[PDB]
Amino acid sequence: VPDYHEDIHTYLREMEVKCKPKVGYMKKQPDITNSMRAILVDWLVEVGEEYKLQNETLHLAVNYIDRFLSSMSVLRGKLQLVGTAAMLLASKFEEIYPPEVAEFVYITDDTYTKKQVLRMEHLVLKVLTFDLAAPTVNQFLTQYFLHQQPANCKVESLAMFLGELSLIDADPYLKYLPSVIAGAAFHLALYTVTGQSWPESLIRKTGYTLESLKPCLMDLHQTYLKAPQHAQQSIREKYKNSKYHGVSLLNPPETLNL
Amino acid sequence: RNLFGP
Amino acid sequence: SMENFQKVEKIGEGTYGVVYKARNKLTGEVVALKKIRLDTETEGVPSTAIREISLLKELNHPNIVKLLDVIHTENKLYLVFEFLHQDLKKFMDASALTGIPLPLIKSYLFQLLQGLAFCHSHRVLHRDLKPQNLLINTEGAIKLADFGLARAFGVPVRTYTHEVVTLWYRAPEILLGCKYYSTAVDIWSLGCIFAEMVTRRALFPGDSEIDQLFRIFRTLGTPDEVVWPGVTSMPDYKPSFPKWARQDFSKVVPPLDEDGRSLLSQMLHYDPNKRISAKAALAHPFFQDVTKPVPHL
Repeated sequence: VPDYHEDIHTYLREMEVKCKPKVGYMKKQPDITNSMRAILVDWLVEVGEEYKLQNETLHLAVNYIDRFLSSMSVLRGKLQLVGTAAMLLASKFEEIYPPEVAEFVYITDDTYTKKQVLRMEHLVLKVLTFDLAAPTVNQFLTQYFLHQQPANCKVESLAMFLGELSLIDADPYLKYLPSVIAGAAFHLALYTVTGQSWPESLIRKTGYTLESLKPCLMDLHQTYLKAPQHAQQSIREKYKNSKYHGVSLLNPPETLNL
Repeated sequence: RNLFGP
Repeated sequence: SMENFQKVEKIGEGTYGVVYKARNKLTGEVVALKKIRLDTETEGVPSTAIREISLLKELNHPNIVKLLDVIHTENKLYLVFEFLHQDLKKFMDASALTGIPLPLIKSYLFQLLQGLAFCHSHRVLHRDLKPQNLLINTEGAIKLADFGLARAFGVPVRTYTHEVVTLWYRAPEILLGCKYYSTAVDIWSLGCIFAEMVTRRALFPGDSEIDQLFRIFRTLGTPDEVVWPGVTSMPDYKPSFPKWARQDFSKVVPPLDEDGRSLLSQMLHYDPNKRISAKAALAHPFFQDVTKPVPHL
């Protein structure tokens, strides 16, 4: 509905800057690291598969976690409780049928109690001051997809795949805004599947060029090439499915020619 | 699955 | 906290609570407090309230009811809203003899459309527009209220909740079980409300889904591939549906003028992709002479 498409994209560009986490929060976290963060987000991918949640739900939860951890120190033994609550809030915000609280307690193999999850939901809401409607990589890609000619499912699914992978690794992806990770992912997907590139209509829309996308693109291409050897594998497993046209089984390009 | 806990 | 608020009286009642009118002992501001009971061992903060608060904090607009504060205790959740005297319904009930002066109708619709274009511009679907959810104050403003059925949408939309919009104001594409629906469903509702403020009675008072569809068809015509490409392939379209001829719009809302009729027909267009947007409706010649009259009471 192009009547509001430009108003919406402009508003989300404003909000991604306000909802952005602190880039260097991991350093100030005494008891957790990027690796542990990586384990958690990889687990949230699994949960999202067990319960058939939207990809948008995963993205939002990660946003919430990163924002929560930008101001609250957490013990390692409580990281999964923050994560659990964030996924519950994300599900309540985004899902037609969110999973019930008992199901979230159960997926932590009773590491936590229902009361703990519920109390951690409140604190998370408090720390985020109820500002849950955050922009995601997902929300931007979906707009960028309207610019394919013609639409290509494989491109769409490989872009999502790539975007998902960027959730796992706070270094370096925390540096980049959702709209920029989306740009890199879309271009990478398109190049890989069709050899086309970041289209001119998206330059006009976003103001981004391949030049401005280069830094994120360079990281993302390395991530895509190293993906079979990454310690976390739930996203590759996921995208081997038919729902996603098996795009994790596609071969990444050895060079991007930039 | 339990994560960072015992 | 609540220490600064002095309850004055009960106003209404929502789904997980009751609304009170209350005053701020320190500033003097009057407000509406919408309490939300949480407890524990429950399912936590209801998802409606999650959506209401998060979306409403992003909608600051003179025709959207303002969320002033959230008081979020261990035990309860208080939503503090700006106070508005009345709702559009309890007001048409009071405007029988004197219907609603066209000017006032025009001012209201125009304000409503401004509020709604802001929502759509900030990717929010209201999804429950109907006269009890439109508040009015003593200065002639009207405002969208109750965002507990709202949702943040995406571009393009996914498939969202099917069970949506109070029946009488529900759009055909939802009745016919379409995979996707969007901003047009709010426009359908406003158009129903437009016609309502005029005739002073619901336009399509159906008692079931199929009754609702059939009432719409007898007013606007049974839609075909011509008027609405895709219709006959929609999930709940039945080839058995009676084929009623479209009526002249002058007969749908006889008191309406050419411009009114024009705008209403664009709000009640079948094909959502062609139904007018709120934004485009602001520029309709129906509003050429518009003003913000204070309610004649």
